[PDB]
Amino acid sequence: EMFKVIKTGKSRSKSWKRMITKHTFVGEGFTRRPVKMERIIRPSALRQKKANVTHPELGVTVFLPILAVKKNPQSPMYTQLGVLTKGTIIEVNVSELGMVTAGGKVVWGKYAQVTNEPDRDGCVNAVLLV
Amino acid sequence: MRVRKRQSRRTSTKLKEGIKKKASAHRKKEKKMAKKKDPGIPSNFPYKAKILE
Amino acid sequence: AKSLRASSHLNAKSVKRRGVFQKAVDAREQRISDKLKEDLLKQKLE
Amino acid sequence: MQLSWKDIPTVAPANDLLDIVLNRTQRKTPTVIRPGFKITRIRAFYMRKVKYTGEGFVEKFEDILKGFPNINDVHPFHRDLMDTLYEKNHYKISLAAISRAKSLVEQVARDYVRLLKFGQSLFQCKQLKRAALGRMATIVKKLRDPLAYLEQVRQHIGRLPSIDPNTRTLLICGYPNVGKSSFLRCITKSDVDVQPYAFTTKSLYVGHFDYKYLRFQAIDTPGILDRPTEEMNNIEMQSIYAIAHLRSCVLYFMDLSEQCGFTIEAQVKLFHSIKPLFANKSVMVVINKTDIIRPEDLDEERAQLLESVKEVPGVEIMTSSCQLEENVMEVRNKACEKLLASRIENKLK
Amino acid sequence: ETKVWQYITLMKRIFLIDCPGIVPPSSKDSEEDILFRGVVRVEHVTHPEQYIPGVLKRCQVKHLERTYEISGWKDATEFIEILARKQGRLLKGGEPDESGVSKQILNDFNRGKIPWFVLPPEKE
Amino acid sequence: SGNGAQGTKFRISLGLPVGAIMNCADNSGARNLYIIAVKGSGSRLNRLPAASLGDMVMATVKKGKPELRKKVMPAIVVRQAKSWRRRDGVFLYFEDNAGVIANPKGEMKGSAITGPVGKECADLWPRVASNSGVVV
Amino acid sequence: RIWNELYKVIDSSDVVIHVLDARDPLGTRCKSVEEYMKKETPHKHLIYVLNKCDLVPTWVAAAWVKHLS
RNA sequence: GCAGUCAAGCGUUCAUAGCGACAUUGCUUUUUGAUUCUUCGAUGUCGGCUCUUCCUAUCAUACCGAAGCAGAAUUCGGUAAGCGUUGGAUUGUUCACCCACUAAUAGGGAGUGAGCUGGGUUUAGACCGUCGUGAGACAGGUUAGUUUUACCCUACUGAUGAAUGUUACCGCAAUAGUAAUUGAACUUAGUACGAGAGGAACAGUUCAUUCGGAUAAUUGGUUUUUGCGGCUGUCUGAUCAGGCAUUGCCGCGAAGCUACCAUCCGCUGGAUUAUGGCUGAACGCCUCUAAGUCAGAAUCCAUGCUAGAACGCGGUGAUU
RNA sequence: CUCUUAAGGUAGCCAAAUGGAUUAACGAGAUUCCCACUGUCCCUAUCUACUAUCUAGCGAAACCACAGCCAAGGGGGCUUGGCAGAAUCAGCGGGGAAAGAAGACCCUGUUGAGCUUGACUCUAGU
RNA sequence: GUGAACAGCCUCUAGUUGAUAGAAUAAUGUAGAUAAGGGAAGUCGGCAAAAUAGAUCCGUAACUUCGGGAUAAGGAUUGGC
RNA sequence: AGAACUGGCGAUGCGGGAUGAACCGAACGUAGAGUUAAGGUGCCGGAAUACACGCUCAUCAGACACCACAAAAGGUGUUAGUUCAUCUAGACAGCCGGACGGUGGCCAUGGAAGUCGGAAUCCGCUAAGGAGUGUGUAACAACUCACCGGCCGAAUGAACUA
RNA sequence: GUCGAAUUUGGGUAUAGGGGCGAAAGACUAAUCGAACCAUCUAGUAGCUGGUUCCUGCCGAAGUUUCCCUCAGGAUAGCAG
Ligand SMILES: [Mg+2]
Repeated sequence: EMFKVIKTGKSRSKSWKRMITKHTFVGEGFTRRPVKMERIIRPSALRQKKANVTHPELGVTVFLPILAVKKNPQSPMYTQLGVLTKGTIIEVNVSELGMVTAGGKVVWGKYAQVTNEPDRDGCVNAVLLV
Repeated sequence: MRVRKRQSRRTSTKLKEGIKKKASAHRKKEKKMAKKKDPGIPSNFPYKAKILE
Repeated sequence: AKSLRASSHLNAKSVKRRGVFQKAVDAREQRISDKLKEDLLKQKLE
Repeated sequence: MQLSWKDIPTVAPANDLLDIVLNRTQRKTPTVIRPGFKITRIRAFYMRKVKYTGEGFVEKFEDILKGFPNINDVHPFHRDLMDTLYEKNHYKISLAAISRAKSLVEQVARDYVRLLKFGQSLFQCKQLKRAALGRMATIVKKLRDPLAYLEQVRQHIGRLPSIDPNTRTLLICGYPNVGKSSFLRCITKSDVDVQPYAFTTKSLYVGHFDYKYLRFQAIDTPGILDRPTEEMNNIEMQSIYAIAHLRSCVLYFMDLSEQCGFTIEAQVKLFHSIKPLFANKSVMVVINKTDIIRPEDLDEERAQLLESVKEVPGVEIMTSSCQLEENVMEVRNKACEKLLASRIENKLK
Repeated sequence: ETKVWQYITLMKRIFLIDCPGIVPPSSKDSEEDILFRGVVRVEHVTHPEQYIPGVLKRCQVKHLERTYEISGWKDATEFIEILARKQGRLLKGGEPDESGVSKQILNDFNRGKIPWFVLPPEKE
Repeated sequence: SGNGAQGTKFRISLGLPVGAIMNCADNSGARNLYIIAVKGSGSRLNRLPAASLGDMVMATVKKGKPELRKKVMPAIVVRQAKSWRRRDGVFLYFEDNAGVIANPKGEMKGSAITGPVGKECADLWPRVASNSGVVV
Repeated sequence: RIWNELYKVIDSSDVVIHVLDARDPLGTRCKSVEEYMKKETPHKHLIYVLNKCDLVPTWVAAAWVKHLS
């Protein structure tokens, strides 16, 4: 799984292609690769620019933009591909939560681990790493 | 008035073997998951006092 | 639309039948029996 | 539309609404599917199911968005009346929440119809369809209170009297128990309670009657009190708005009898406090229950208070009583005469 | 004509691309304005003749006179009639084919055969 | 069967399939009517709806005044051109198909109808009989 | 269909360019799409182009480029 | 979906060891119908012409309860598949929506991939753009391109046939099927309902849509009656009278056939689903239910009709 | 190491008639639309010549494990039921390792070659 | 002979009566036709039929390489003595 | 899903589960008598429409793999049990009366008196009586219930398990 | 479609197999052409599909372990006599 065998051309023999079947954080500066060099595919409908991170403290939950995929287990080449898959850690813009580290340097980012499987629903829930 | 079709009662040998395999699987699962006051004298007995002594 | 088998229209027709709807058939059968007796007498006369 | 919007789609509580929607989706759309079916078939099945549920929610919301009066830009009279009745701001906030839930259900159905195409397994499409139906239910779950408020205002707004402000009208006014309800009962066929207790009519009443080969609609109003334009209920404010927004010879009934135990000086004070409203209305005062008082015997000091009513040129102190209806015909004749005299002058200009 | 996009190369460092023409829908799309923009094929319009009057709203009369070169029209009905007569286009016995001449008029308006342009906004 | 018609209409042969052109029969200024639907038409698979004399029908103004164009309006047929069996016992047919546009209530639009009008249409629409200067 | 093709060519293009008819560039604008390119993809340049200058007087195209500059 | 709260219960201390039904809090794009001029990679084909049959998760028709149902109109819910569930535009594509009628244009299975059809399993031709030094395919698109029933067997629709001693006539019916459906003009009535705006229902009448069975009384169509009359080329010497021009053509054209393109017809008794009651305990009250029982749906069974067991049957005439 | 933006009112400066490729004619090439037109359709009906039908004479072909009534269960035959009366004639195209055909489409060959190159070994010619 | 013509048809000299046939004219087929009213609403698609067809005269547009378009288009007539 | 071992098939007949790769029985030369397993004893089908004790009316129960996913409960459809309470100084139900007075308690006011709106909810006398469980008026009124008293009388009520 | 021309065609002759010819389709080359036919090597190559013929009695297992880059191809312990 995780790699659909796309087929192309009048004769679908080689097909020269694969496509991810799961959500991915493509990044702000994607700028789609030209199709002739395009082997892997991350269709935009599966992409998400935000995740429903929840802070264990105070019980609050807030929708915040995703920032980067830090550590994906199970062949972190998927982390290079940005896949979440129910457990991948992801950086998030925690500035909305009001977190402020000691010394007056206000925080604006914190790690978070996705919990819900992206494939089974369009929301990307995650528990904040306090 | 217009009687509707009734479900067949036939054993459905295929379904029988499948239910047997599902039962063995459920038994294995219940066994794997297993690792995780006296009533007293019944009322209305004629001789409740005799047992006390 | 009401069905041809509908009980309400059939009961209404049964109620309507009691009057002229039956009297006309009665007078028609009486005239037919009279014409039959006349045809019988016309044959018996000869 | 206007004039008694009885065509409202009979909005239902959000729980029953979500139940009817889920039932219609389960019943109309195909249900059976099997793991061995081609994945494209299961995908089209779940897509048709989600699209049917979303279209049903969109229709259920659009029917309410379209059938409601749209208080704004209807008429100042109906606008002020519905504001006094249903708390216009809350009436707008409820329909705004309805439109917000409709747009949310639309965005959810679209995002899930887009995400559903990529499902590689029957369980994934099933979880996606369940997620869409649950998002639609949660959007409906927050709409319960606004939907109940809309169901209440529909039950109230659908029984409001028909009226066209441009059409000829004659308002009636006076202290409670004065017999103004009896005057409306006598001047027209409209039925109204005439019980002795003060506020026999808690809301506006209307009653058509022909005259001079022309239609007319008497409009009783639910009483008024001498208060400093702030200590008043919606009923009294709804009555004052009916006078302010309706021209053509509002009637100010009065009763000198000991019944309706407010001193006649208080009636003159109320007539003075309401005087500015009648700057163009061509006031026609109408004493009531004359048979039991016959103000010809009235004390000269109390009669002087009537002279203060005469300071405005347009007043006419007609006499009338329920026990002698023949004078009521003369009052209606004078009212229609002043009405035609004003309208014909307005038309020639 | 551009049924689908196709990749193209030049200098090996850049790839040209093209897509079918986009028409952002809006309530102000003023269908006849969609026709004057050329977005629609004139052949399929049910009533080509009814769009004729609007072509005069843009093109100057002197250009339409110099080009055709039929002139002297008013209300554009005499325009279509005299044009169908001078061009030899007519339905049998004997009415002019105002619709077919209107099709050629709209085609010339879309292809630029008749000059026309909106006035640029005045300089500050 | 249609609202606004006085009395029930007896069956007569159809002769105006949807999309049929018919000459205008009134002074409204339309030159011809192009039928697009027939009110009361019997639904059936593969069966094109068709009209008959005196039937109401929606129709666009294929030719005439531009203001009447680009909109469909109800119209009552005043001529069929197809043979039909009158109950009196003689076949007849109009020289050409004709009709008149009208409001859904059936009130006539033009001040008068030009040309002969069929008896079946005038009997069904009293306003058409009032606007018809020649009955048959 | 053409909308999906437009989104595909936009995502795949490092630098979108928007041609405009010289006869009426203001009417040729694809408004609501340029806002999407500005928001979702700020990096995209979306440079304007003004073709068919031959069909309009050169001063008209000059004023058009001066206004769109 | 994610994070969280009470606990009706469970469980060796005991819910605070752990779980936990029914509920509930915070997010998924704005509380003044403001916006929502977003439509974002289905790698795989689905969709359509004639037509039979089946299901309810029922759009309509039929019978009911509730809903601020005064009326009309409308919403939900219970039964109900007996009959209906339409004519088309869009391919700079169509896993779609629009107008218009109709009471309604509800959802599904066998589909019919050798009944036919476009998109397509599209090999041999070619061109445009990409890759690759090249051979060639490919991130594409366009164009044109032979898979051809049965007389075999069986199923179905029609049609013969020895065997009830012979033949002929009149009959009964177990069996299988079944059909009629929907709409609207008078009266009720401008009445109840309404202050008005308009606006019922039942009985009594009358027309219409779809479908089914029939006939040419009248109209249209059809001509090998080559029936009559005419026309062209050619031939029998001319006239008359005749042959060929694949029924040479034309005008009419009977008989037959045939067209809602003409006309007639398509019914009257019981048992029932939901529902509303009776009496009446269970339970010293109550209760449409436990017994019995009344009314009631287009439902079921019957009336009627279609064919009649070729091995179901009766009566009657002759019987060398 | 500095440094990039002026064009004006319906046709212009112009280059030694025109500023054209948006090219005329031509095409069993493909595509969009209009008049006439008509049974493609509403809605199908009729006529003629020859087959198809019986008969006089002659007389095959494909296929054939055997022959062919169905419902359910069996991870056309087997099991339980409905049924079942010789021999047959004409339509028929629902089904039969029934013909006809089934291929296209997927996979492995150590096997055949049409082709290409700074793949390996050779080589006419130079 | 008819006919612009060795275009189509009949006839002259000359050569043939050879293609298995008899009996009716079922369904369904191959070939040739007709049809009241609409005239493409059928079909992916005007697939096939139909419509103008010869001749005399009026008249014939855009474009153009000036040669062509062109029988453009659209109109009046055709018999016999 | 990944490893070890014990077994049937493969190579396997025979009886039963209507038949079946696995189920139960079972040591395959040709026959007779006799005794058995699984499985049955109303017919097809050889054998009791046997005995003794309990539950089942299902508008398609049941003979079903059912000690397995729907399975958590819901049924005023039945039967047997466990626990907690009242009682001849009167158990449930049944019929009648009381259900009192500061009082129309304190806050909103055209009006809320228990019952259109908010925070308390006592004393006084009783056998008891709630600033009030519901019906209904503009309010009241009135009806009614929680509990007591008046009349027959004896077992009655609630939560769970099977 | 063309039918006065790069027109059609009779007879003769020349081009004959990794060759001939080709207004170029891998098209033609005697019903065969991305390489024709005839006789011999030749009964080629078998990774593989198919088959493998009379009777009776006794015994009678197998799908498990190592060794090549490695499927493949096989060698090896083991099982029975
Ligand atoms: Mg009063």
